[PDB]
Amino acid sequence: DVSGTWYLKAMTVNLESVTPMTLTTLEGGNLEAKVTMSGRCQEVKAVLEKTDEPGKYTADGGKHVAYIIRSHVKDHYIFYSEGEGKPVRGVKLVGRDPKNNLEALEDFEKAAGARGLSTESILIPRQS
Ligand SMILES: [Cl-]
Ligand SMILES: [Cl-]
Ligand SMILES: [Zn+2]
Ligand SMILES: [Zn+2]
Ligand SMILES: [Zn+2]
Repeated sequence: DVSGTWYLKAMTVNLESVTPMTLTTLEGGNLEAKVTMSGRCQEVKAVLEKTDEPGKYTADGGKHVAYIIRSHVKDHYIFYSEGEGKPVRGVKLVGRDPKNNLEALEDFEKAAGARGLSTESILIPRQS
């Protein structure tokens, strides 16, 4: 399932790069996404609303759409999101291990090229 704590391994190219993110399934199929982030150290939570289409969720009042895409590598997923002052979109590779082993990058690369993002720069976190 997609619930768990997910650590960012690679992203196409701040705020967007906060890691890890924890996803909890809510009654009805929606998900809560939560991270910890001028001031105090604080948890920040948001609901991803399930749609009628498998793997597709919406957020921020419908202005954000997130797709959860399977990886061939166990305990990894790819997240593809489209959002908005200008329109923005990007692909993230995530996994359950805190250590970044960069062993699922082929699928990240393929997901990006399938969506017209094959020339964007990639950001690789080393630490949370
Ligand atoms: Cl990994
Ligand atoms: Cl990886
Ligand atoms: Zn759709
Ligand atoms: Zn990995
Ligand atoms: Zn693959």
